[PDB]
This record gives sequence, structure tokens and C-alpha cells, in this order.
Amino acid sequence: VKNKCVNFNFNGLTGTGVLTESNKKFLPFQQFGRDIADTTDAVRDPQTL
Amino acid sequence: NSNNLDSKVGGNYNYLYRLFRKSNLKPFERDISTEIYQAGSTPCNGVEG
Amino acid sequence: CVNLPPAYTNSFTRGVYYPDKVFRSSVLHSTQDLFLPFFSNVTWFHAKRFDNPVLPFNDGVYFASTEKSNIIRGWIFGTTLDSKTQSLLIVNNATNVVIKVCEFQFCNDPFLGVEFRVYSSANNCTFEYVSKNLREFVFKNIDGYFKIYSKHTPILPQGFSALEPLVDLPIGINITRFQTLLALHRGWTAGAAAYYVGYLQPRTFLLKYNENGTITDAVDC
Repeated sequence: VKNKCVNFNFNGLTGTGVLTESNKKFLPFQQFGRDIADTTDAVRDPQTL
Repeated sequence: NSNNLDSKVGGNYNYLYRLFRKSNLKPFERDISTEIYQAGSTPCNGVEG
Repeated sequence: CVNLPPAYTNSFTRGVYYPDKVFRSSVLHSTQDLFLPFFSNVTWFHAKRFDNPVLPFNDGVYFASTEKSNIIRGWIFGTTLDSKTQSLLIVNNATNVVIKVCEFQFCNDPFLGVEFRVYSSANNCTFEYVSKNLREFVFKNIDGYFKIYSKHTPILPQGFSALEPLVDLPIGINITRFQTLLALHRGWTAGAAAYYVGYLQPRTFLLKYNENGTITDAVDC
């Protein structure tokens, strides 16, 4: 579900927020992305990739 | 507990432990050496006396 | 089995790798880890010329090899490279890759052929994973895990390139010495086999991640 405030669990990581499509590109040894405050700002979907 | 599988009436002697090492192991380390351990200062020539 | 003046150079800004598996963008990030200090004195071995001595492995190793015909094959790591201790052997046999932790009886002048003369015996195996260039490598050994990082570049250079995770191995052994594996030609002839060796120690670095998530510069504090 996109563009709606949801509770989510991604591979065990829980949280709350809005999910959108990104322009980033992860190297194959990466699943999560952090910001300056160590908070999770990006995630790879384990089915669609 | 496994006293119903790994126990034998006359005594099971197929499970071994290491005594008499020179120094202490490091985490997740494995030593499978079979060498004669020198307790005193006599120079063991690969025999047990 | 067949029984057949040092040099130095400077490592400017080499031996940097990704410490985490996390993606970061347009930031400066500081981290403490085992790194190769900047502007360090680095040992150089050429290839008559045939340098394959036993070198120390203190707390990790940086390795570089500038070849053009693939004569540096792999390595052997251990403590006492005889049948009394366990030892690790990484080798490319020209068609496959082998790692094969075992109890090896190693020869004094091990080498390959343009043919396989490395060891005399192998008794107890605990692991098997049989499966104009620069080719930098980094080796570490922490808590029973042998870590490898690697990077490839066409064209010691004086730039910046960060090494990427390659593999971790659960081998569980004490490692104190290592030795390089070379292949000699056809009595024998050598070739271009310059290889460079360094040593790591704990340092706090400041790395710079660009907008695509790539490390482009670093500072040694």
C-alpha cells in the first residue's frame, strides 16, 4: 500500500509512515538505508525487489 | 539430557574432551591436535613418561 | 616436491573498504576499524627473480598484485605450516576455486605449473568450497570468521578506490603466517609478478559518501 500512512513490518523491522517510489539504487549486499540520525529512510521489498 | 541414547552399560568411551592445554582458546576456535603435553621441564620426545 | 635485498614503497590513500552493509547518501561518516594507515611503508616483491617468502600476518593484511598474465594464484595461511596444526589454502587451479581447510604437509618451495606442487598430504578436512590490472585484496580474521574484501581496476597507482565485501568463512583456526602461490614457466623462467604487502591497525577514519552512495574520499585523523 502506497501514499497512505500505514503500520509496516519489513523483514522484521516495524514502523509507521508513508511509502513511496525512490530513485536510489542499492548494491546487491544492501537491504536498508539510513540518514544522518541513523533512522531508516529506504527499504528494498523482499518480493518485488 | 540424553542418558537413554549416549549411555552404555559397560561404559561408553567414544566422547572425548581436551585436558592439558598451553593457553586459553579464543572465541569460536577449534583445536584438534594430538600432541604430548609437557608439564615439567623435561624435554618430551613424543613419549608419555 | 622440488627445492629450487628488500625493497619498499609508499601507500598513499589505498586500502579503504565499506565497513557496513548499509546504504548512505551525501554524508560524512566517521568509523573506527582495522585500516591500513595512510602514507605507510609497503613491502614490494618482484619476479633470476622469485620472491615467495613466509611473511607475518599480525592483525590483517592488505595485498596488491600488478600482473598481466595471471601468475599469482592464491595463498596458504596458518601458524606452523606442517601436519601438527590446521591450515587454510586458497587457490585457483586455472579452472576452479578451492579453499579446503585441512591439516596440510606443505613443501618449502610450493608452486604451480604453466604442475600442482603445493603439499604432500591432507588428513582431516573441516571445510570445502570447491566451485594491466591491479586486483587489490584485504584479509581479516576475527572470532572464527575469515573476511575477504576485493576490488579490480585496469590501471603503485595514486588514486582512491574502496573495496567491497566478497566473502566470510567460518574456519575457526589460529593464523600467524602466510605465503604466496606463484606459477613458473616451462629449468624455469619467471614473469611480471610484482606484489605489494602491508599491515593493518586500528584507526578512526572520516569517509565521504556521495549522492549515488559511493565512497570518494577519506581522512585519517
